[PDB]
Amino acid sequence: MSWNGKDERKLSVQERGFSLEVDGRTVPGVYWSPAEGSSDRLVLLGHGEYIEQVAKLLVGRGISAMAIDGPGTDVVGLDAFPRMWHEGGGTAAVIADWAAALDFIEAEEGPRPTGWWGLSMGTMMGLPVTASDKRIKVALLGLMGVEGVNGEDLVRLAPQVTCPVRYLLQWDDELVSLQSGLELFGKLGTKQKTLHVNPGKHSAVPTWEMFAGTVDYLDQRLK
Amino acid sequence: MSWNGKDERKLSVQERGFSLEVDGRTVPGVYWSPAEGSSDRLVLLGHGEYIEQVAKLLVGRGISAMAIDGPGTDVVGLDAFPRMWHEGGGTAAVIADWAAALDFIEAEEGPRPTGWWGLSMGTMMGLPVTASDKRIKVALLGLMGVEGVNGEDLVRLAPQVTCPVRYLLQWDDELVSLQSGLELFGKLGTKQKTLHVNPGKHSAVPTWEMFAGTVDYLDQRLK
Ligand SMILES: [Zn+2]
Ligand SMILES: [Zn+2]
Ligand SMILES: [Zn+2]
Ligand SMILES: [Zn+2]
Ligand SMILES: [Zn+2]
Ligand SMILES: [Zn+2]
Repeated sequence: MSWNGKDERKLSVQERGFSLEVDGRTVPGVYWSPAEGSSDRLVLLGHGEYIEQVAKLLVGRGISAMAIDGPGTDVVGLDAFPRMWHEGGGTAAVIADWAAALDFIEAEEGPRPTGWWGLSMGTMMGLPVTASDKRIKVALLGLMGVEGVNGEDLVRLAPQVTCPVRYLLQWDDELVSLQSGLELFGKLGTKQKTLHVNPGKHSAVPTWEMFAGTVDYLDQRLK
Repeated sequence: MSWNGKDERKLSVQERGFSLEVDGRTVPGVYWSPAEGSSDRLVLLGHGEYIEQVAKLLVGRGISAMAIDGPGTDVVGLDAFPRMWHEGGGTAAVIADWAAALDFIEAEEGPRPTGWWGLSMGTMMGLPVTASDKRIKVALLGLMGVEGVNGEDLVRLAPQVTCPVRYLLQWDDELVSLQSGLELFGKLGTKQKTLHVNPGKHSAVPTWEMFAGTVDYLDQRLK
């Protein structure tokens, strides 16, 4: 667990690389925070570019963001993805890696109210992370269903997600059928869950939904 | 077509009754507007109490509201409702009555950018009205599907709804199955449609969704 690295102080958004060694694996990460001076909240960003865009907007609201790379045109739509996921340690390794990353950030920066943001592979990772780590106080999830590569893990752990959730689906998602996505949303344990569905393909979440929408939701709900 | 009636000037929200004679029927209405002094937008409120609550919030944003009574524990869940609807002239009469009501308000108050708000019977009426009257620039609809008493009319006219739409459904709605609701949302012609689904029964739309959510949506989208 150590920093490096690394980026500047002016624009207003600082960026610092870090790296972890967990259960045999080397796990690269990035931390985004305000240039000056302090930030009282944190969001973990799961992905498989839009994550840097979301991180910039969050920092603008006083919210730091952190991302590690996972077992990764969406990566989840590639024929080789299943083997990529299994060779990366699957859901167990993801849980472990994210727990170690958050431990590191809390030691270095102070424990803060923490949320999750992540779609597609970001939900393959985020739904198990939020189920497993009760430091996650709110989650934005989406673009994922029960026929995913770790569908069994998601079905098993969905009932253990007990914090507030906003879930996004795409009506015409060519990678995740609407019914498979509905089924996973249904299995989420929390009563404080809302589902937003928009027309279009997997990559076509409306930008006002992906950006303003998710950022306002986390800003309001993360306390 | 004539006013009466009638309510006051202070609180900040004025209320004026009116009455219409349309195709043989007598149609009662209400108009809500700011006490002082002018209002540049209008929303039509369809229902089968929450409508007065929504009207108050809209007026607070500078938006007038108007409601007429339709062919009406939700009325749509009563065994006698189908006969009530047919005896009231069904969808044709609803279209006619709403067109005449809006004509009246535009003559008396000036034509303004106009939206629709209405759930359940408010969507049985609102989806055909919005399809038929292109003065409707945005619609909030919900709690209704293709197995409704006028399901055939809704399926037929949904493709002709071409303005922006936010649609609400309740996951555990005992009057409208989630699949029947999904099916109707799918048939809406507009590409600028979004579906919000929340847990719970027919009467249990979260208040932040029903009030702040719908009011912010109309305020932003009605131009
Ligand atoms: Zn990346
Ligand atoms: Zn695609
Ligand atoms: Zn949304
Ligand atoms: Zn009434
Ligand atoms: Zn009920
Ligand atoms: Zn909503």
